[PDB]
Amino acid sequence: ERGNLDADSESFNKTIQSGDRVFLGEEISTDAGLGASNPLLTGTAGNSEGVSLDLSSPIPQTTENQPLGTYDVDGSGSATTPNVTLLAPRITDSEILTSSGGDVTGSAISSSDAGNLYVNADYNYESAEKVEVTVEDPSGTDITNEVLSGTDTFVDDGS
Amino acid sequence: ERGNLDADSESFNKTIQSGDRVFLGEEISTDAGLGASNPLLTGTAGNSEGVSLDLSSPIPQTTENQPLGTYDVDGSGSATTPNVTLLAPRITDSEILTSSGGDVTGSAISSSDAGNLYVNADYNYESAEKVEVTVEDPSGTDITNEVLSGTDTFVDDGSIGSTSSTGGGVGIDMSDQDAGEYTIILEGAEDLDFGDATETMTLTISSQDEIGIELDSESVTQGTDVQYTVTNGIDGNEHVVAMDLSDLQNDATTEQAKEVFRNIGDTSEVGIANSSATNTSGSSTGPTVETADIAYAVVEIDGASAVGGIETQYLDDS
Amino acid sequence: EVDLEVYDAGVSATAAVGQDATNDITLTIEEGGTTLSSPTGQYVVGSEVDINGTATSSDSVAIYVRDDGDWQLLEIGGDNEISVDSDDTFEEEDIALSGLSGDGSSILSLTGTYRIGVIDASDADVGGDGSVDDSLTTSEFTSGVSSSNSIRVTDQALTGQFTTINGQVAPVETGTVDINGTASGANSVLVIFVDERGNVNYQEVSVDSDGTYDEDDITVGLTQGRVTAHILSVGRDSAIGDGSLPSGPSNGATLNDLTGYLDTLDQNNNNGEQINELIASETVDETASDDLIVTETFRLAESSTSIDSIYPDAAEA
Ligand SMILES: *[C@@H]1O[C@H](CO)[C@@H](O)[C@H](O)[C@H]1O
Ligand SMILES: *[C@@H]1O[C@H](CO)[C@@H](O)[C@H](O)[C@H]1O
Ligand SMILES: *[C@@H]1O[C@H](CO)[C@@H](O)[C@H](O)[C@H]1O
Ligand SMILES: *[C@@H]1O[C@H](CO)[C@@H](O)[C@H](O)[C@H]1O
Ligand SMILES: *[C@@H]1O[C@H](CO)[C@@H](O)[C@H](O)[C@H]1O
Ligand SMILES: [Ca+2]
Ligand SMILES: [Ca+2]
Ligand SMILES: [Ca+2]
Ligand SMILES: [Ca+2]
Repeated sequence: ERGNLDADSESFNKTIQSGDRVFLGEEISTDAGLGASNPLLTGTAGNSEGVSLDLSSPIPQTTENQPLGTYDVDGSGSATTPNVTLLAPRITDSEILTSSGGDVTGSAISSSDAGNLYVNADYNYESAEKVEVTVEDPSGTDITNEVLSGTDTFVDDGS
Repeated sequence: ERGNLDADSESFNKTIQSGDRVFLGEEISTDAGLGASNPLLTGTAGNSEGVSLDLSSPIPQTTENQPLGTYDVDGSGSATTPNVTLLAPRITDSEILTSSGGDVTGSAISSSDAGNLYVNADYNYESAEKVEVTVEDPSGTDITNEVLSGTDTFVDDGSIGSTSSTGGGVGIDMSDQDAGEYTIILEGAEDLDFGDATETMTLTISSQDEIGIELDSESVTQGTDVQYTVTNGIDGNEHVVAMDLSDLQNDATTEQAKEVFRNIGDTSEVGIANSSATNTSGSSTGPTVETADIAYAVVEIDGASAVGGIETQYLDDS
Repeated sequence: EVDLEVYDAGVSATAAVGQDATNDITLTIEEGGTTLSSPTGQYVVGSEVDINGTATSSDSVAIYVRDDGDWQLLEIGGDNEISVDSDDTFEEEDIALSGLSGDGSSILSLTGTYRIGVIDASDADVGGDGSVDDSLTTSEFTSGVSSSNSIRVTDQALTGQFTTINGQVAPVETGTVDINGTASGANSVLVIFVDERGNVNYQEVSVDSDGTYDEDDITVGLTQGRVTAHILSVGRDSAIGDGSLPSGPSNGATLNDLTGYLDTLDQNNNNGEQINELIASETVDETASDDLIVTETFRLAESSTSIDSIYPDAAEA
């Protein structure tokens, strides 16, 4: 489900619906929603007007070819159609804390005190893709499944 | 046919029709469609308005003189006419894979394993020009017609990851050629071969090399976990790393045996097995510590190497 | 020497045979010395060996065996060919020469001096066949790019050793011994312990591909007393003794089949001496079999520990 990934417990959703925001770099599916009905869209106002957008191809990760804004079928025309609002992915904040409270990120903590560490983060793109955590040792080897503690690897936005 | 090149099996089409997109660098034909009816067009909105476009001349490959957008006959006027939407050529992705699956681009592959390689790519300009593949040896000589395997040299858009010649991709064979670095160049059929419209992938043909296992250390004490590395394997494939139960301490139970290997890094599964059954970390119905024969870790190598780990506890001091 | 000749621009293909070449370039060509590396000199019958060598100017090769006659092919692979890498090297490791259907395998399965050669697969066929021909004469093998080496296949050898602590064994309840040795040419080895009271135990050991075997932590669940251990390995025939045990199968008697015969010896009223005599007469001396055994004896005594001498760090014993 777009917007509410927890509705079906999915880690992602690429079935765009009329009016739902779309972030940079998304590989939009073309099997349902706007991905098949209107694969081509035109910008409406501001820097977006005139510029075109193709759902059949991945959206560029840079704004130099897809300016942020609202995209219509008629574009600058007065007609209002299924629209797409383009934004930028962003992680607002993130922290590592102890079960008793207190940010401990970047600091030095003893082995015994790291029993129940928590990682939290607030970001922008929860409506499309859940964020995922990977833990790496000093040598860079993935140790996520060895240090995971009773929870999944997906952090909900907020909280 | 514009938009659908497969309708007439053409490698290109330059007969523009009202409303169909046109990419940068196209040399539009002036014998039919908008090429003769409306050779001159004017921009409509955004940066396009005011700026003019001439179908009788090749469209510049840079946006500095032809801004992207919709072009009308009346331009910014309210009248809607035969329009042209200008975009930019772009290759979204490309890969080289094996018939059994698994990306092998840029990696080193033995001569025998290159029997049925496939090249696939997803791009932007399928509606105008099919992409084309050219294979070049380390000296740069074209060897496309010598390594081609039962398919044409045109890759259909989409169908990325396809491992069969039924739809999309191009099948090539590199078993005959010697070891070296071979360059695969994907480019437009006629004109769209600049910037994002072309790509140059590399492939490394090598001699058949054994699967190399390496340890970060040789002499370690008990309780000190050790990381091991598997190298020289086929990318996207599964190997088994095994430990003899004889080296395991006799007093160790099933649980100690089932945790000799860790689930660290690239390791996919850990357990114990005998000649008849296996007991994985997710079950206890398999062989016991005495019933089983060895401990094992199934690891899926990604890229050029895979990394796993071992806990040296409950092992003999030899 | 061989030359390439360029012709005048615009000339037709058929007509170009007449006019002289505008220019030409010459170069020399030399043959490739294909040869084998691994199989040479001594060899053990029934033992798996590696095959490797160089096959310059070749794509596939075949291996033939000769003894005062034609060269006979070995069915090493399904296509009877070995591919050659970009380095002009071919290799096919861990193949049983004596365990193949071809007549060359049978020739190599009997002790003696023979010849083994490698030939090009393209030159192997002599009738347009798409695969390697089964038999080639001396002239056909010599004419093509080929090489040969002298081989000498010998009988198997067996050796062993037990890890006795003091000539005796650990406590009778969990008496433990270890075995090691060389069993080149065999695939599996059997070990049997027989006490004076007619109780028998047995264990099967998988010998490593290099012919060396080493097993540790073997439990001897017998009664306290004198116990004799025998280590058994099947010869070339791969059948124990005559291959016809008095019980069970009468053909293809393997070690696993011999375990069935052993399972009946203990239930009989026989003693250790009678069991040893019967096993020696049946496994070895029956029909002069090629199977090889070694023997050892030890006392399964109870745990004991004592102090022998006490002295300062000086000259005392
Ligand atoms: C996006 O959400 C829709 C709605 O349930 C679902 O059908 C798709 O599978 C998912 O990707
Ligand atoms: C953009 O389109 C949505 C429906 O997709 C509409 O609700 C808005 O009013 C329009 O701006
Ligand atoms: C473009 O497509 C038209 C329509 O069939 C065809 O007539 C032209 O030859 C081709 O270039
Ligand atoms: C551009 O022109 C096409 C026809 O060529 C028309 O369908 C569109 O509505 C206009 O924007
Ligand atoms: C492997 O383990 C199974 C039990 O899981 C046992 O039945 C077999 O005899 C052994 O080889
Ligand atoms: Ca609009
Ligand atoms: Ca207009
Ligand atoms: Ca008999
Ligand atoms: Ca025998």
